[PDB]
Amino acid sequence: FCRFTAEGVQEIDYKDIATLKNYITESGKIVPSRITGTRAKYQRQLARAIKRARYLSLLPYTDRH
Amino acid sequence: RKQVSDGVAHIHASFNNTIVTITDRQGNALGWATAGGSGFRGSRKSTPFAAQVAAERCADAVKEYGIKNLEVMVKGPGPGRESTIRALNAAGFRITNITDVTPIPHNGCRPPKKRRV
Amino acid sequence: EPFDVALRRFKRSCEKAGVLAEVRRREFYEKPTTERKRAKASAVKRHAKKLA
Amino acid sequence: PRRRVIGQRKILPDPKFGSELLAKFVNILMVDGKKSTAESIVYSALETLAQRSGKSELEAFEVALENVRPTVEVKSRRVGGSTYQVPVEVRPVRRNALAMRWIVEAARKRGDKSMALRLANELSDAAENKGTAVKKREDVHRMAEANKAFA
RNA sequence: CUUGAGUCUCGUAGAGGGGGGUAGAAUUCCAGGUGUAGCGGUGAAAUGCGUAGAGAUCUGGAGGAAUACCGGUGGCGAAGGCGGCCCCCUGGACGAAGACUGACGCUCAGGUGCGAAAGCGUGGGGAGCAAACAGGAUUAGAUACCCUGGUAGUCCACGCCGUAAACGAUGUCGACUUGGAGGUUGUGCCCUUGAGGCGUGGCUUCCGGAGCUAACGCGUUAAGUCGACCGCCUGGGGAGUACGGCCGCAAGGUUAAAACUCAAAUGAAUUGACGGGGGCCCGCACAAGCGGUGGAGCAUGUGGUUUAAUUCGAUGCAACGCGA
Ligand SMILES: [Mg+2]
Ligand SMILES: [Mg+2]
Ligand SMILES: [Mg+2]
Ligand SMILES: [Mg+2]
Ligand SMILES: [Mg+2]
Ligand SMILES: [Mg+2]
Ligand SMILES: [Mg+2]
Ligand SMILES: [Mg+2]
Ligand SMILES: [Mg+2]
Ligand SMILES: [Mg+2]
Ligand SMILES: [Mg+2]
Ligand SMILES: [Mg+2]
Ligand SMILES: [Mg+2]
Ligand SMILES: [Mg+2]
Ligand SMILES: [Mg+2]
Ligand SMILES: [Mg+2]
Ligand SMILES: [Mg+2]
Ligand SMILES: [Mg+2]
Ligand SMILES: [Mg+2]
Ligand SMILES: [Mg+2]
Ligand SMILES: [Mg+2]
Ligand SMILES: [Mg+2]
Ligand SMILES: [Mg+2]
Ligand SMILES: [Mg+2]
Ligand SMILES: [Mg+2]
Ligand SMILES: [Mg+2]
Repeated sequence: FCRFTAEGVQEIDYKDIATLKNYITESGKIVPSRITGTRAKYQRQLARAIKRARYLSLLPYTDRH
Repeated sequence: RKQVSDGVAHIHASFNNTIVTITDRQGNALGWATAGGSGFRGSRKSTPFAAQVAAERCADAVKEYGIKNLEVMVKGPGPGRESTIRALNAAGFRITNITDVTPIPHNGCRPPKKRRV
Repeated sequence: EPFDVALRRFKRSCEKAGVLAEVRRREFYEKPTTERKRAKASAVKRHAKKLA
Repeated sequence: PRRRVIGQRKILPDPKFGSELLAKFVNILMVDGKKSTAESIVYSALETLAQRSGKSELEAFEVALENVRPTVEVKSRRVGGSTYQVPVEVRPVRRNALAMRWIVEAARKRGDKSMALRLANELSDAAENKGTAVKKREDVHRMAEANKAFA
C-alpha cells in the first residue's frame, strides 16, 4: 500500500503503463484508494496520469473500446 | 435455409421485456424472439420464465441455420439475464464466452424525473 | 470446460463491476441536493458506526 | 411449533409383520379409531397381492410405495410479499407418508363392491406405475416443473 | 520601538476564476447492412410508434449537452459556488529560514461590488430533460400523483433581475481557557537509510471536561472567559401588507406602518397514546394434518313477521341449546 512513498518517487508518469496497469481494473475503471492503499496526494496524481494516458490511446477507457 | 457457420447471441433485456437475437459476427440478424412474443403479456412478459421460453423459441427459429458456436452479449439490468443464458445453452449451443455490453453513460444525458408512488 | 461454473464466473465480474447497480442509479434523475444529502447520511452512518 | 420443534410422534411396529411402515399405513387409513376394522382390510389386501399379484406381500408394499413416491413438491411460500410457488425437496419419511396417504385416497374412488379389493387393486396398479395414485405424484412433479422460475 | 499589519526571497497543495482547444462513453436523429412481429408502457392497462419493415442487430455520419469510476469522512473560493484532459492569462491561502517598513491597525451607517434557481430583453443553439399544454388512465371526483407525447425553459453571447431553509438557522477582528481519536497539507530533527520514531505549523471531521444553556445542546473551529465595532429584536394575527419614496422593460424588489383583533402565539424537554415508522417475540394465529360447519331433514335459540297475548332480559369477539 502507498507504494509511491516506500520508493519515494516524487512524480507519477503517464507513460509508465506497467505501473498504471496495477491501478486499473479489467473493466478499465480506476481502483479506489480504500482498496489499493495509496495516499490521497498520490491517488490524485494517479488519476491524472491515467486520464492523460487514456487520451494518448495508451490505455482503454472501457473494456469494450 | 442457409448457413452462416457461426453465430452471436445478443440478449437485450429491459425491466418491461427481454429480447433474444441470434446474429452473425458481422452483425446481421439471423433469428429473433422476444419474451413478449412467447404468449406472455404485461406482468407475465417480465419474468425469468418468459425469457427462458423466448431463448428456446429463438433457438429453434434459427435452428435451420445450423448454428453451433455462439458468443453471448447480454445487456440491460432486468430479470432473466442468466435464465436466458441457460435456456439458450440448451439444444447443444457451444457457448464460447459471455460479456456484459450494458450501455453506461459517462454523466452524459439527463434521465427522466423520479416517479412518485 | 463446464457451463455451470463458467456462469458463476459471469455473476462475479458482473456484480463486482457494479453495472447492475449503476443502471438503477442512472434510471432516474437525482437532484444534486439529494445526492449530497445521501452522501452525508451514508458518511455519518458508516462513520459513527465504527465508534459505537 | 414456534419455540421447540417436537416433530412426529413415534409409533409401534405392525403386530403381524413387525414393520413400522405397514403400521403407519394402518394408522393412515384407520377411520374413527377403528384399528382392527382397518387392519383386517390391510392384511387381506396384502395377502391377495402375496398369492397372485407378486411373490411377497411386504416387498410388494414397497415396490408400490417407491412407485408413487414424489420428489419435488411446490409448497407455496411468499418470500418477500409475492405469491411464490417455491419447489422444495421432501424428506424420506415424509415421502413414505405422502405416498401411502395418496394410495389410500386412490383406493377410495375404486368402488369394486369392497374395501380390500380396492386396496389390492390400487396397490398393484401403482406398483406397476399405472394407477390413479401415481398420476397425482406426476402432477405434483408437473406443478413443480412449471414453477421453476422461482428458485 | 517591533510583538499588530504589510513587503521581499524559496517552495508546496488545490473542482479558485476567465479564455481557447480537445477526447471517450452514452442518448437522440438521419442514411443504409441483415431480419421479421411485435415494440414501448404499467398496479393492471390504454393512448403511442410498427408490415411503407418498427424495436432488436452491425456499419458510417450529424448534433447538442454533461464529464462513470478517480471521489473522500477530500480540496479550493468572501459568499453564491467550483469536477474529464491540455494550453493560455490570472486571484488567494500556506510553509521554511532570514532581511526590510515601522501602528501603516480593527470595525463600518450611507456607498459600491459580487450574488443559486426561476424569470425578463436581443441574437443564437436545441440531443436529453421538461412548467403550460395534448392525449391515455386512476378516482365518487382527479383541473393531481401514473403513462405516451410535448412548448417556453434548461445551453451560448451581451444586458437586466437581486431574490432562497442565500443555513453552521450561529456578523467581523483580537486575546485567554483541561484533553482524546481522525482527515488533509507543508516542514525541522534523528535513527544506517528504505521504510520508521520524534518536533513544529495551515485547514478540516468527530467525541468530550470545566464553564455556559430553558433544555436540547455548544465545547480551543464555543453557544466558555473578555475587548472593539456594526446589523437587528420588543406578544400572536393584521403584514413583510398598505400608502409614499427609491429601483426595475416587466415580474417585482427594497425601505415600512396603523386601525382592528385575540389572551395567548411560541421554544425545548417529559408521560402516555397514535403512525398506511421500525426491530423483535409468543398463542391451534398461520403453516403441516385430521375431522367438521356452510347443502338436506329434524331439534333448539334469536331476529323478523303475526297475534288478544305471543311475558321480561341477554345483542361484535365477550348475545343467539344464554338467564331457563
Ligand atoms: Mg420511464
Ligand atoms: Mg481548475
Ligand atoms: Mg430501415
Ligand atoms: Mg476553505
Ligand atoms: Mg451597507
Ligand atoms: Mg437562470
Ligand atoms: Mg432567455
Ligand atoms: Mg429564444
Ligand atoms: Mg410527464
Ligand atoms: Mg419525455
Ligand atoms: Mg414567459
Ligand atoms: Mg447553499
Ligand atoms: Mg437569516
Ligand atoms: Mg474568536
Ligand atoms: Mg461535543
Ligand atoms: Mg465568543
Ligand atoms: Mg444562547
Ligand atoms: Mg404586533
Ligand atoms: Mg412589498
Ligand atoms: Mg411601493
Ligand atoms: Mg416540541
Ligand atoms: Mg390450517
Ligand atoms: Mg345445515
Ligand atoms: Mg340454511
Ligand atoms: Mg319478536
Ligand atoms: Mg324473547
